[PDB]
Amino acid sequence: GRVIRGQRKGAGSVFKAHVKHRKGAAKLRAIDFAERNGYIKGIVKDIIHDPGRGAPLAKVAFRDPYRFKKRTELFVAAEGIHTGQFVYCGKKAQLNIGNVLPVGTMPEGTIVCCVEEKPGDRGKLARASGNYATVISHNPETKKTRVKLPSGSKKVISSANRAIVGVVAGGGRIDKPILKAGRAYHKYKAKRNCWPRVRGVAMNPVEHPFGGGNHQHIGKPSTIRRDAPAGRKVGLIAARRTGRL
RNA sequence: GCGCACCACCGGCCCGUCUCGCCCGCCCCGUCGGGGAGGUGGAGCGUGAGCGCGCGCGAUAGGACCCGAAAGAUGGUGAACUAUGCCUGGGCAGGGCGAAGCCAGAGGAAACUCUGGUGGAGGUCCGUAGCGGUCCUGACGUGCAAAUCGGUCGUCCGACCUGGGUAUAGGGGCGAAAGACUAAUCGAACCAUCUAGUAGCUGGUUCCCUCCGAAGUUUCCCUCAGGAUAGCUGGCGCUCGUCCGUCGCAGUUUUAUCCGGUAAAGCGAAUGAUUAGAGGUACCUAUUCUCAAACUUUAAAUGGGUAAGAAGCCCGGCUCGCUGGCUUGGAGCCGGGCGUGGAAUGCGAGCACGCCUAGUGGGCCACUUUUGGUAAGCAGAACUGGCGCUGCGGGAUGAACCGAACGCCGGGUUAAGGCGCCCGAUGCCGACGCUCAUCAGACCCCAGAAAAGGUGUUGGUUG
RNA sequence: CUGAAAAUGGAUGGCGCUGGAGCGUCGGGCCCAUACCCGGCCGUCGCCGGCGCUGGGCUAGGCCGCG
RNA sequence: GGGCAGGGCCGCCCUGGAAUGGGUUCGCCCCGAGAGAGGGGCCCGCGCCUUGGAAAGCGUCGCGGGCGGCGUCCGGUGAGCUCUCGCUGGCCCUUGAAAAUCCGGGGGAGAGGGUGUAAAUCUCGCGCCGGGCCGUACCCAUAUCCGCAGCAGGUCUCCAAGGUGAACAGCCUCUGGCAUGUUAGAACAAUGUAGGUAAGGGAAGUCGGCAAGUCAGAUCCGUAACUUCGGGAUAAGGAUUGGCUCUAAGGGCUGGCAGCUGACUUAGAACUGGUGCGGACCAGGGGAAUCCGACUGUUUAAUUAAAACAAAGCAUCGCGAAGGCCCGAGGCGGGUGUUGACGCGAUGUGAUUUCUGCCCAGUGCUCUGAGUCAAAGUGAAGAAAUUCAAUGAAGCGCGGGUAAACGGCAAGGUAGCCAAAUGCCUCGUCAUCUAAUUAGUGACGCGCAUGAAUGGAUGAACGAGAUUCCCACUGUCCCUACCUACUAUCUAGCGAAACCACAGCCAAGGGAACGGGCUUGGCGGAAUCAGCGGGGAAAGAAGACCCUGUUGAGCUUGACUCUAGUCUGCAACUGUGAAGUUUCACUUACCCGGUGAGGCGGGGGGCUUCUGGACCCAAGCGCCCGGCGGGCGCGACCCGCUCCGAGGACAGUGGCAGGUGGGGAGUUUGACUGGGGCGGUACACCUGUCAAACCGUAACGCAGGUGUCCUAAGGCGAGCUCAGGGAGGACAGAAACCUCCCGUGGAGCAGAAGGGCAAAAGCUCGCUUGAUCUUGAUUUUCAGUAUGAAUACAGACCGUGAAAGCGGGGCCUCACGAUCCUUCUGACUUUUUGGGUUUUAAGCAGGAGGUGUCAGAAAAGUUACCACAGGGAUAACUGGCUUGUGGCGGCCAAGCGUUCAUAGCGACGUCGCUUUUUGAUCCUUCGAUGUCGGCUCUUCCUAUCAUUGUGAAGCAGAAUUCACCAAGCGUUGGAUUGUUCACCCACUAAUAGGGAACGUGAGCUGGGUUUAGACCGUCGUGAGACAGGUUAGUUUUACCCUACUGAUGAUGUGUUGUCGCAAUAGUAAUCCUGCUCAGUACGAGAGGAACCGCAGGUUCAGACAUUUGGUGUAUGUGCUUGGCUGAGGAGCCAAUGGGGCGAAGCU
Ligand SMILES: [Mg+2]
Ligand SMILES: [Mg+2]
Ligand SMILES: [Mg+2]
Ligand SMILES: [Mg+2]
Ligand SMILES: [Mg+2]
Ligand SMILES: [Mg+2]
Ligand SMILES: [Mg+2]
Ligand SMILES: [Mg+2]
Ligand SMILES: [Mg+2]
Ligand SMILES: [Mg+2]
Ligand SMILES: [Mg+2]
Ligand SMILES: [Mg+2]
Ligand SMILES: [Mg+2]
Ligand SMILES: [Mg+2]
Ligand SMILES: [Mg+2]
Ligand SMILES: [Mg+2]
Ligand SMILES: [Mg+2]
Ligand SMILES: [Mg+2]
Ligand SMILES: [Mg+2]
Ligand SMILES: [Mg+2]
Ligand SMILES: [Mg+2]
Ligand SMILES: [Mg+2]
Ligand SMILES: [Mg+2]
Ligand SMILES: [Mg+2]
Ligand SMILES: [Mg+2]
Ligand SMILES: [Mg+2]
Ligand SMILES: [Mg+2]
Ligand SMILES: [Mg+2]
Ligand SMILES: [Mg+2]
Ligand SMILES: [Mg+2]
Ligand SMILES: [Mg+2]
Ligand SMILES: [Mg+2]
Ligand SMILES: [Mg+2]
Ligand SMILES: [Mg+2]
Ligand SMILES: [Mg+2]
Ligand SMILES: [Mg+2]
Ligand SMILES: [Mg+2]
Ligand SMILES: [Mg+2]
Ligand SMILES: [Mg+2]
Ligand SMILES: [Mg+2]
Ligand SMILES: [Mg+2]
Ligand SMILES: [Mg+2]
Ligand SMILES: [Mg+2]
Ligand SMILES: [Mg+2]
Ligand SMILES: [Mg+2]
Ligand SMILES: [Mg+2]
Ligand SMILES: [Mg+2]
Ligand SMILES: [Mg+2]
Ligand SMILES: [Mg+2]
Ligand SMILES: [Mg+2]
Ligand SMILES: [Mg+2]
Ligand SMILES: [Mg+2]
Ligand SMILES: [Mg+2]
Ligand SMILES: [Mg+2]
Ligand SMILES: [Mg+2]
Ligand SMILES: [Mg+2]
Ligand SMILES: [Mg+2]
Ligand SMILES: [Mg+2]
Ligand SMILES: [Mg+2]
Ligand SMILES: [Mg+2]
Ligand SMILES: [Mg+2]
Ligand SMILES: [Mg+2]
Ligand SMILES: [Mg+2]
Ligand SMILES: [Mg+2]
Ligand SMILES: [Mg+2]
Ligand SMILES: [Mg+2]
Ligand SMILES: [Mg+2]
Ligand SMILES: [Mg+2]
Ligand SMILES: [Mg+2]
Ligand SMILES: [Mg+2]
Ligand SMILES: [Mg+2]
Ligand SMILES: [Mg+2]
Ligand SMILES: [Mg+2]
Ligand SMILES: [Mg+2]
Repeated sequence: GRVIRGQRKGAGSVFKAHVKHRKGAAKLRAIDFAERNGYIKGIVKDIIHDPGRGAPLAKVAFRDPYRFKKRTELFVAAEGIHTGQFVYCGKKAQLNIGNVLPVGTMPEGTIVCCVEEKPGDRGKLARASGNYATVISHNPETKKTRVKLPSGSKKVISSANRAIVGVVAGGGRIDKPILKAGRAYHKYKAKRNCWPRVRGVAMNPVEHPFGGGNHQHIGKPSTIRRDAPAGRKVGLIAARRTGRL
């Protein structure tokens, strides 16, 4: 049989991301001497909408600590910030919404976003609209902080991972029911070519493991193993359990 | 009498192997090497016949008599059609209902309600362009057109329509998913090559004449549309014979002697089935009715085997390690003597009916016999003939029936079948009867009749 | 003769036949098959075939004879 | 270019200060963060004027590339139409490009001259010079492009007049364009294609209201059930509509009410007419329900627009980046990812509302720590190869969880729902719907085989979806007719194609079982025209259906054998150190992240949180060099080995090993067979029979057996005699044991059967291992090969008996297996390759391990998405043989008929016929005979329902029954169903039965069936299947030959014409009612005829148009809409403008 739809996405021909009108990569500043030994004053110049993501992006401007240059960054806009606000980045910056602080220099239970997964990755965790990470506890011996991710998992990261205090703006976006199919079309028309999802039971056996039969049954158990080959790994991949929770 | 070649048979020898064994040899005396006797395995020996060349045929492997697949593989070319994403442009009358927001006037004790207007929302409605393509299953249907035309119809601010520029390439692409679409090609494109792919399967296979002439059956086969094998065929011969005579031969009789368990018969005989009384005391005896394919005491017809001499008979001896009371057997061998060849008839035989060998291995039909089946122009056997391979006369006609089989002709005579005319032959003064039919009847196979009836007519029988 | 009814118009073969061209029993005569008899020609096959002993003859791989 | 209108600054300026808040728009909006007002400023000014500039251009009048005259003017309006510039708002889980290029500002390093200039000057204003290369024609589409073409197809745009009207609708005209689309003339037949009308009835047509028609615009009214409150809705149902003549209402400007001036509409009224008025054009039929899908959207280009897909919603699953998912031959590869759980990826269900039950056994997924377990490694034995042992990963196994996982209902179908798109029986039962209903709806539910995200139930709105009814409408129909246009037709010119063995009149017979040719008959007359669709089993295509092939392909799995990927283990890359094979540490390989690798580590010295500003290119000091300039240091600490961090000898890499692996690859999926499959094994064997007296002899013939059993049930000897019966004998009996007698085997002999068998072959007993070691020959199946199983010897060694003898398995006939490979035994001058020794390996010989498809491949499906080679060797459709079955008819006479066998019947039996049932068969056809029904239409049969003429009765009349001559004539209209077949409603003289390739598809219709789409049920793990249901699904060609229908003509008697004859062929009328006979005959009554006669009708036939109706393009005459001809008048155009009436003709 021919390859399944799930296999053609890794080729990257028509399933690539629509990144034409995107305003840039949202990431923190480069970790320098100003943020490891003090703070640097920024200024929010504009809060823009990035096509593809439901969270706004802030165009924060900084001064280059070594050249007469205006460094403009693109952060994930925390909810509550506005244009004209002075945000600060570093370990000696105060605990305010929008400031970029290490996760080790903050009290427990601090709500932060855009958390660096590794020290200096310029922010990876909790960057979607309406999400945040909570600093659970610290460990001054190993210099490791334990953070609670939006998925409920508690990850032990380094205490030097910077993060933006607050919650990512654009929260409550999923609380609105998309009423039309056209609204869902425009939602993914900027993301990628994946919205109209034909059921595997509606296809033919050549195109999908679940296709075929005089009826549209699945036939085989929908719970597939983890080590299934590409082309058979459909349905519920490595499902620990099934049924209504 | 010497006997060629050849053949039957019996010795003999070589190698393997087996059984039983008592001798022998030596410088390299040993777990040494040799030989005997009797069976047996071998593509042996037994005073070579091969080799080279050419011709022909046969079975093969090669494109392999020619043409033909659905496929498979390697490499490559296509997104000018179309499917989808992206980029950059273009385009989308006139009307209907009329959402939030707003204004005003009212009602009310208050909360709050009501009315008018305004506003112009929406995968809204009618609908043009556009894009689609419902129904007529209309037109056309060797068309205008390898998908079009007309009316009608869907939608027409949206998941809308479209050009251009780009992206994805064949077991891949893409797919709001029809196995759709990917250049009139898609349940795996196109191009060239591998490739003259293979085919137990269809089709075809080119001059004349002479002579001979089949098989659809046996066994085996992942066989049953096919092969292998045996049979049937042809060719090539060869060994002899070829007046009587003698060898030899036979789809035949005769004589002699065996074999069988079918028809018929039997069950008052066995086994099995079965009817009715009778006698003696439900049985028991003697009877009685009806039967067998997997019953039988009996038992044919047809049919099968053998024999009908010289490879014999007769007389006299020899060999043996087998046999043994004893030449006692048995078999072999030797010498001599004896054709009236030791049934009829016909006939040339032999070489494992030699050597090579094509075709065939779908059969079919009839008398009789016979199985399944209500039956069948049904299915399945035995035997013989026939058709197929075969024309001819006759049955009007027709692969099989009847007669008879075939070079080219003349005369004659017939077969089966015919002789009113078609149509050769009764254009006999044929014989004897039978029969009237308002559906008469008119002859193998054979191509429509039954049970039951008639005071039609003609015979006969018993009263 | 009754019993005896199928669909295009039709099949002793047809015409037709009733002192028979019907049925049964027979007689004489007659008709013709590539069958049988005799004869011619052609070929094949078989002759323990014939001829080297010449008007003709014997290209013997020829000629001739017989069935 | 300049100037000025005009427009915009709710985005600017100054004054000032607001509530009695004001300003203001179509809408909004605006203001103490400052309104209103006044006065300014800026941007855009494509407008006007003007330089250009009228000299040119144009119109017109002249005159001779030109000369001239004159004119080119003054105005006024707008929801007008396009274009453009602004203002302002709405919508997005949609935020709707980059770069070249150009400009402004911040900063002030520097530059410039020392008293008139210098630096400098943004086209400031002018002057001077240069601007290369390529493309440029024309078509741009009913003839310049593509589709083989001058092809009714296709192919991206730009500009857009008047009238009507809401309109870029339709219709008419102007500018512009064209010649009717690759020909013309004549005629006006059939049949067509397109358009239209039709009286009376109104779906009776048909599978089905298919097609057609009705409705339609606007205005004023009136608008239910239901609902998600949005809708339904143009619901439905009504009225009005012309022309003309008026009235009233809705503005602006100027002057302070007056004057002037509109241009677009509404409302009311009068008059008027052949009641006609959205007059043409344009332009929804409606309602009551069921089924499915929520909707909009999308889909098989070229047969399926759907109930399919999608969809929002719902739910589940994976994953925190060293990741999930996926690509990839390969890398520090690539996609999602410019991403980060409100994310991405994988599925299921399918809006809302309402619920979503039970089962974790099976399969699958997932989660745990106590038998199996590879390579490597360790240990042991051995000369070594080798062998053995221990250890022993993942995975499996064990255990838990999981069903909005597959599924089922280990659990036994809960809530619901239903004879449903799902119910076999079935046309279920009941009610309703109709005169009549296999349909529809509402109910009933042990439901063949409903059922809950394999989703159950409901449901407004919506639908080119399926279905039922009603209203309205209509030529769908009763029942056809007429008119118009283009064809056909004829002529001029032009001019193909399919097809074709030869060809073309039939009946019957036979035949390859449906001839055109042969046979026997009928008979047959040139050359042709227009038609026609009976025939040529017509053409079109080496049947796609069925089967075969040791031919494939698509797809699927619990098929065979592999594989990418993935998991896991070992050593290598792989270093350092500590502690008890593990853990904590080290960095240095390796790995990841960040950055323009910008401040690291160790010492010394001593700094930014109020604001949408600004921030660099050292001030200062110290030192030094030049003739007013320049340089250096400090300012800004020193030193240093990895840029800084996160990992780290683990990830990872390469190489082996195990697991997993339809993701993928290759292949396979026996044969026989009254088609095939299913079943069976008739596939290797045995007995009886078939089998026809040797042997042999077939079928999916008949009745059975076999894949064993036996240390004796083998071998030998000896003794003994069985089954059963009679008579007896304590318990003891119909059967216990003892005795006698009879007992041809009637018992037994392992088994199926047959044969054989009595001091045997049976039974019992005691000695045994001839069931041993060998060679060859022979028999049977046979090819006379093998195997299997047998026969008779011989040579050994034994058993047994006193011995003769008997015995190398079973009393005989069945009870079994090649090569290769493995294993065992035995033997020897056997090999182990230059010799020797010992291991090992090989060989010889004999057994065993097994191929049951049994002379011996290694083997699951599915295909309707299918393909090829073929096959009438072989199925489904006709015909042919057969007639079991079906239908029909005799014979015999038990009996029925109150009595009486035969008026009418006919049991038990029995004989036939028919080919309108079905079956059987497989002869014809698979290089194709279109296949069900209906419609249409003709002819035929009689086994007569009715009519005609009769006979019979359990015939009084009437009605009816039976039978005869008899097929001339007729056998109907409807509901339901695709249906033939049934059933019912009526009508009728009767509503008889059949054939003709189950007549009739180049006649039709596609309803059924019968491709591909899709749903449901059952079934299968699955792909799929289902003669179960349901929905949508291309019906091609005649001009050829005959046949038939008509039309010319041909025929020979001289030509020609009129008037006739006539063979032969066709043939046609039919049934009924009323009245009278007649309330008569007959009968007790009730009832109730018949002949003649009479008046009409039904069906059919041939005509015909006086009349009535219909058509009507005499385009005849009126009316009228839109437009046009300046108006009237007269007319035209709108593919027949529409409508009224209408001659002739046809009907
Ligand atoms: Mg599908
Ligand atoms: Mg499936
Ligand atoms: Mg299932
Ligand atoms: Mg292959
Ligand atoms: Mg509507
Ligand atoms: Mg349209
Ligand atoms: Mg169309
Ligand atoms: Mg059509
Ligand atoms: Mg046509
Ligand atoms: Mg519509
Ligand atoms: Mg494009
Ligand atoms: Mg390739
Ligand atoms: Mg399909
Ligand atoms: Mg001959
Ligand atoms: Mg034969
Ligand atoms: Mg053949
Ligand atoms: Mg042969
Ligand atoms: Mg052969
Ligand atoms: Mg054959
Ligand atoms: Mg037969
Ligand atoms: Mg047969
Ligand atoms: Mg033959
Ligand atoms: Mg012969
Ligand atoms: Mg005959
Ligand atoms: Mg003669
Ligand atoms: Mg004759
Ligand atoms: Mg009688
Ligand atoms: Mg008769
Ligand atoms: Mg002669
Ligand atoms: Mg400056
Ligand atoms: Mg210049
Ligand atoms: Mg041009
Ligand atoms: Mg043209
Ligand atoms: Mg024209
Ligand atoms: Mg009418
Ligand atoms: Mg009807
Ligand atoms: Mg219609
Ligand atoms: Mg309604
Ligand atoms: Mg319902
Ligand atoms: Mg829909
Ligand atoms: Mg289509
Ligand atoms: Mg699910
Ligand atoms: Mg489980
Ligand atoms: Mg229930
Ligand atoms: Mg109805
Ligand atoms: Mg119902
Ligand atoms: Mg459930
Ligand atoms: Mg629709
Ligand atoms: Mg013919
Ligand atoms: Mg045909
Ligand atoms: Mg074929
Ligand atoms: Mg085969
Ligand atoms: Mg395929
Ligand atoms: Mg496969
Ligand atoms: Mg295959
Ligand atoms: Mg088979
Ligand atoms: Mg016999
Ligand atoms: Mg012996
Ligand atoms: Mg056949
Ligand atoms: Mg019968
Ligand atoms: Mg009877
Ligand atoms: Mg009759
Ligand atoms: Mg009808
Ligand atoms: Mg038919
Ligand atoms: Mg026909
Ligand atoms: Mg047709
Ligand atoms: Mg038909
Ligand atoms: Mg249909
Ligand atoms: Mg279908
Ligand atoms: Mg009376
Ligand atoms: Mg007018
Ligand atoms: Mg027009
Ligand atoms: Mg018109
Ligand atoms: Mg009229």
